[PDB]
Amino acid sequence: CPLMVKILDAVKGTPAGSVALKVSQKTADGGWTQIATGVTDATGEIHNLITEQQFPAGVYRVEFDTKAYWTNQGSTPFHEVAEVVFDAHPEGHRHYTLALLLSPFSYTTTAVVS
Amino acid sequence: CPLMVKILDAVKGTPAGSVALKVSQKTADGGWTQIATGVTDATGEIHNLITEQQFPAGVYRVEFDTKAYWTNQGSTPFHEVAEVVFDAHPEGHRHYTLALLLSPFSYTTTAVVS
Amino acid sequence: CPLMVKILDAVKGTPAGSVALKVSQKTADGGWTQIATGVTDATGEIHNLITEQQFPAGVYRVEFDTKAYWTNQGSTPFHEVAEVVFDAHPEGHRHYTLALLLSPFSYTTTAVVSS
Amino acid sequence: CPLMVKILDAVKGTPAGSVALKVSQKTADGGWTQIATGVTDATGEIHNLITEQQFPAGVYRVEFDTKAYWTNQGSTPFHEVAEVVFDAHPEGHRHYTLALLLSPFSYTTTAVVSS
Ligand SMILES: O=C(O)C(F)(F)C(F)(F)C(F)(F)C(F)(F)C(F)(F)C(F)(F)C(F)(F)F
Ligand SMILES: O=C(O)C(F)(F)C(F)(F)C(F)(F)C(F)(F)C(F)(F)C(F)(F)C(F)(F)F
Repeated sequence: CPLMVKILDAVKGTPAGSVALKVSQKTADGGWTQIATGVTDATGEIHNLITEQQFPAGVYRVEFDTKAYWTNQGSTPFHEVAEVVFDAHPEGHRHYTLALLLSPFSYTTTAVVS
Repeated sequence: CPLMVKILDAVKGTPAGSVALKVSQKTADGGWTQIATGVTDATGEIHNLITEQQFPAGVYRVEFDTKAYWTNQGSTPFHEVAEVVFDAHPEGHRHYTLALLLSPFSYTTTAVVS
Repeated sequence: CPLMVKILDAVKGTPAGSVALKVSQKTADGGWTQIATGVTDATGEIHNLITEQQFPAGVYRVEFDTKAYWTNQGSTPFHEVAEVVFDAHPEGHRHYTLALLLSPFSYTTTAVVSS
Repeated sequence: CPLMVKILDAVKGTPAGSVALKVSQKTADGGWTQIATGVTDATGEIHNLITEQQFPAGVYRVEFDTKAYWTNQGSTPFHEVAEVVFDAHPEGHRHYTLALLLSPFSYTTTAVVSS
């Protein structure tokens, strides 16, 4: 699996479970095609989110529904959504992990690329 | 000024100068329309980005062109853009500061709401 | 002032008010001497934390009492304290802003250094 | 394995390998006893840093040598060290992961605590 996520909750010190997300692929005319959806497990991960065949070189957008997460936690969040947008070059079996650390009024995101 | 930004560079320990951004407003039909552009000064700020009259209650998107910033620093960035999306004045009019801390493969966003 | 702090609360989206801190200087023998204490105002800052006379080149430690901040906010925090340790004026005199973004189980710190 | 670390490099998008760190345990007299030292592997982790037997309830300090990490990357860093200080098993045994995201002038640190 070439695309992994890891979401953490900075208030509770746990992974962020049951966060919905959407993966979209940029098209030649600059629009977006949705190619996958998923919900994190209790470890803040989505196993087998997409296949290598579904992940050619191109720009991708991962939309995390953080507002619903915080609302369900009982906190009022600032952000309507958290989007991560990046150009992927998966040649050579290159894999991407998107890490996201959530607080109600902040988030940190980073990427680990191997 | 009801909407302020503050962008810092975590590689250099300075504000991030000359970062381009675009402000869009969510439309009634669920789309977006661009209402302002700007470029940070050497303190990482944009004075008079929009007026209070341009900033009524509703959802806004600020698109920060972090890829161009890092390219112009001679670094290779991960993200195509950094987007911050939020509902403004949902319980009354306030002032918003969007803070953004940039590294080539990571960013931290937070908001200070008056 | 040559050493400024800015503390923000990532749960509430406000500055972190009434955070206590201590500034110390590393001694020739490897110990620490306290040179200042302070408590942030409602903007998350401490005006006139130290003077230039108190800030010769060397290693300094700023200890932020984040555990008491969260305990008073009514949250249960992870860290006992948050410490920022840096060599000041290594290549000549500079001014320093230490920014700190607090959550109960996380913090981010960065520095803005200018000539 | 009750204490794990995970260090990432925010400039390169890789784990931070070969980071030296020290683990100290606070003593009743308010001092610190060093109980372990380690170096991260190429995944930014240290396997078998300490045993459950070495990790009773109490306050611990993990000192990460971030300055040497950046100095060897050829970068110029701000912080002299990054220290993480926390009270362990305050309400019963848990497992602790200390995560650290490094940039030359910033770091973010969070904890994941199991049950
Ligand atoms: O331990 C792991 O392997 C992990 F879960 F991926 C993680 F590194 F801890 C992480 F959560 F991704 C993370 F890096 F810590 C982070 F994403 F939370 C971060 F990098 F943003 C922060 F800054 F918090 F460390
Ligand atoms: O108040 C300011 O003008 C400021 F100093 F620029 C700042 F907003 F505090 C900041 F340092 F930029 C910041 F917000 F703290 C940040 F962006 F750096 C951050 F939020 F990312 C971090 F977490 F580092 F504090």
